[PDB]
Amino acid sequence: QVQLVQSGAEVKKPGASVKLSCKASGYGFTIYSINWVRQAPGQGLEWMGWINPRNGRIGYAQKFQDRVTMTRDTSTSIAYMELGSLRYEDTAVYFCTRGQLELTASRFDKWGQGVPVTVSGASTKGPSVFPLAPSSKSTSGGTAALGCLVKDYFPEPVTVSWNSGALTSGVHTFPAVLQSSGLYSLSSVVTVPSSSLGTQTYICNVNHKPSNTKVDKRVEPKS
Amino acid sequence: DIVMTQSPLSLPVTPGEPAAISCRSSQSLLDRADGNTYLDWYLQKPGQSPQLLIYEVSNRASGVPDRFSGSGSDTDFTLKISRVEAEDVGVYYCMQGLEFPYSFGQGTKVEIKRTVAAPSVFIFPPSDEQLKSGTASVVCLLNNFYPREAKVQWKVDNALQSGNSQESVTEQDSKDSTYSLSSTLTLSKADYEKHKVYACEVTHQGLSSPVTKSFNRGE
Amino acid sequence: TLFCAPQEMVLKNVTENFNMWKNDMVDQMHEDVISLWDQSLKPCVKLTGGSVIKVSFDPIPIHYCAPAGYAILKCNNKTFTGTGPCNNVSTVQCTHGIKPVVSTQLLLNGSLAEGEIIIRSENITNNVKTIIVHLNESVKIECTRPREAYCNINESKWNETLQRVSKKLKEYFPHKNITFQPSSGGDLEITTHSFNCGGEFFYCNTSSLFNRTYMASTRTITIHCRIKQAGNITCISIITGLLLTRDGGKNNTETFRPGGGNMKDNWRSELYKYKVVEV
Ligand SMILES: *[C@@H]1O[C@H](CO)[C@@H](O)[C@H](O)[C@H]1NC(C)=O
Ligand SMILES: *[C@@H]1O[C@H](CO)[C@@H](O)[C@H](O)[C@H]1NC(C)=O
Ligand SMILES: *[C@@H]1O[C@H](CO)[C@@H](O)[C@H](O)[C@H]1NC(C)=O
Ligand SMILES: *[C@@H]1O[C@H](CO)[C@@H](O)[C@H](O)[C@H]1NC(C)=O
Ligand SMILES: *[C@@H]1O[C@H](CO)[C@@H](O)[C@H](O)[C@H]1NC(C)=O
Ligand SMILES: *[C@@H]1O[C@H](CO)[C@@H](O)[C@H](O)[C@H]1NC(C)=O
Ligand SMILES: *[C@@H]1O[C@H](CO)[C@@H](O)[C@H](O)[C@H]1NC(C)=O
Ligand SMILES: *[C@@H]1O[C@H](CO)[C@@H](O)[C@H](O)[C@H]1NC(C)=O
Ligand SMILES: *[C@@H]1O[C@H](CO)[C@@H](O)[C@H](O)[C@H]1NC(C)=O
Repeated sequence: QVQLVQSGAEVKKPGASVKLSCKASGYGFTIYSINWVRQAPGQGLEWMGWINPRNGRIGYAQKFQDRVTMTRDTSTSIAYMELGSLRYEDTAVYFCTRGQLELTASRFDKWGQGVPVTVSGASTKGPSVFPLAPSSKSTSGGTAALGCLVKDYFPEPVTVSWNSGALTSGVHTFPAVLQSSGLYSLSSVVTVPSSSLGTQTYICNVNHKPSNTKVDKRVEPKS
Repeated sequence: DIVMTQSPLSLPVTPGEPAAISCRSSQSLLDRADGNTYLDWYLQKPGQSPQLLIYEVSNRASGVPDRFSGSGSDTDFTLKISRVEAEDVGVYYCMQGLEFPYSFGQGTKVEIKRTVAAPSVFIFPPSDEQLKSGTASVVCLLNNFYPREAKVQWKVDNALQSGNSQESVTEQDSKDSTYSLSSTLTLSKADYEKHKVYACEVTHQGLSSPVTKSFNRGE
Repeated sequence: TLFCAPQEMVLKNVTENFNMWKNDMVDQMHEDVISLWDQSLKPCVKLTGGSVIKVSFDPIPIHYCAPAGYAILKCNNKTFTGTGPCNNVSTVQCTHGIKPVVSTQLLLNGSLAEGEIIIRSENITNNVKTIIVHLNESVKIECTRPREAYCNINESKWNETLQRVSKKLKEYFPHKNITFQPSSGGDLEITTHSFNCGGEFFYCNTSSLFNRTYMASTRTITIHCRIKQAGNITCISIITGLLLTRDGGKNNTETFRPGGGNMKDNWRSELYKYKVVEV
């Protein structure tokens, strides 16, 4: 019943601002607070501030004090948070959460699904999918490895699957890494028996929605 | 800022056995104007947003199973699990809700304890299509291993490299409870052709001696 | 329930605990003033069906009395902070008269502190909780009309009041500079000093009043108000206290801003010395 829906994902350039939404439903919006908490990739949690949706009172974290604005629209039960003068160190997933009022704004009992906010000067580039060829030997029997190298794309995410979803076990799409050039790159790999080489055709399916790139690379050995 | 210190940062647990996590704050979390102690325990499961486990030291949130329990007073707090189920794997953060900014602990990665499993190492050379682009990337896969601690050293003509490779690990597998690592050494095509031997040397608890998987450029 | 509408007896060698933020009486007064606010509806009589039909909102000192089976305990320590054990306590049949004044930022027509200026709070570490300040010396504020209106304050008495309040706040944060800034945001009800005066709601701008930074005679301040419901209208209220809210503690400073909006803070300022128990 109690839901906190959030606005997909945004990409903003340095110096810019973001305004994230947080649609509350299933309870009395004005009798509970709304807090915003962010999370850099692979990092912990950081509270940004709170709002009293009844009267609009706010309290921000000292590090975000003169660059954040929290407001609400009680006519729709939507809660906003505007972060200005974005720095690359603001690239993080931003969650909104239900809290208390009067005694504390804590006890985050309900949470939104988050909103990734990338902050970068990079342009929307599609990936270049190169193959990771299975070794011509690879024990010459038993399990062997093969995969794809989804390289130089911006922003996140990239979705990789194998044989249109038919090959599920033994697959491992690794998390992406932000290179020096400001472009992401990830690998996807699967371990299949050596017996199946040639007998079974393997194809990785890379889908980068931001640039409308769809790539299906056939991975195979050589000699 | 009220610094929150969690102990331990890592916690592998054999399922069914109990677990405990401590949290210690630099200031008292008792609101003397109120009588309440504002400390919460949050759980962040893999690929999901956080969620409330305990509020105000010992109160369970709605839906939270009786396995989870909180206790403590003033500056020392402990979240305890009686039977550590498969679903309980995640990062546990304690959090003070008394003074601004509201501060969290660093997190505690709770994972399944498993027998030592050595990694199967694979080395992939750069494809010829990528070598047209003028950039060579050599990948090294360490497949299905436990524990997570593993060092991959890249060598070029036996010379040990440093500062030109990037790593990424998968989350613990739901079935075998093992991890997988991908290390990518990135070179310019001009540097790639100035050397022949390319190896990655993996060091792990399950490996009696560090393993090396190498190839010669073409040869 | 506690009935709303003169005898008192001290309890020799008795110690009972009071909690400023957990007071059944403050919850009661909040509901009772909410009920009286909701009476902006047309009264009703009955002949065949429900036939639909004194704007004297001017406050009058009301009292809260103990119904059969219940008693009201009162803390006689005049420096009582609100939370903790009270040594000097008595059984009273009814609380003192309380004008149900609904103002934000400034507390008008309330009771003054006995002695020095008092921060009515055991501890002010919790930033979410409002800080109720009680003044020992009152400050007059004359608000007038001929929409829009204005208020006047003595200036030398105001900037003196904030100086004595800043010194007393610095007791809680020793070795810290005390600053005052205007309300950081929200609805007009809280961002300005709002209050009801003879069928009129005032929204007076307090940016010039709260903009002091304190390091470690006939002049007046005039503040502009917006009006929403005679040509001339006047109020001569008496500022007896302040409602402040503290920002996130910075380096070597502590910033306070005028707070309000939570109507329970207004009743906490008067009912902090009472508690309902069973006989
Ligand atoms: C207020 O409460 C805090 C809780 O962290 C405590 O450390 C502090 O000593 C208390 N203040 C006073 C003045 O006793
Ligand atoms: C009255 O209350 C305050 C609480 O801070 C303090 O002065 C003291 O504890 C009390 N004084 C007496 C005379 O009991
Ligand atoms: C305590 O209350 C009694 C009530 O009779 C009063 O006379 C006395 O002055 C109060 N204060 C002290 C310090 O005893
Ligand atoms: C009123 O309060 C101020 C500030 O606490 C104090 O300096 C002054 O002595 C008090 N006045 C009286 C008459 O006691
Ligand atoms: C204003 O306050 C001062 C003390 O700060 C007082 O002496 C003076 O009489 C007041 N002004 C008027 C007009 O009475
Ligand atoms: C007196 O009050 C005014 C009101 O704005 C303020 O500017 C001033 O700094 C205060 N103090 C003195 C010493 O004038
Ligand atoms: C209060 O007045 C100041 C100028 O004195 C102005 O900048 C501000 O917008 C006003 N605020 C409101 C709520 O009217
Ligand atoms: C406070 O006063 C200073 C000048 O003394 C000014 O810079 C500032 O803008 C004023 N108003 C607010 C809202 O801080
Ligand atoms: C405060 O008291 C005066 C009389 O002393 C009264 O006329 C005025 O309306 C009261 N203030 C409010 C806001 O009701």
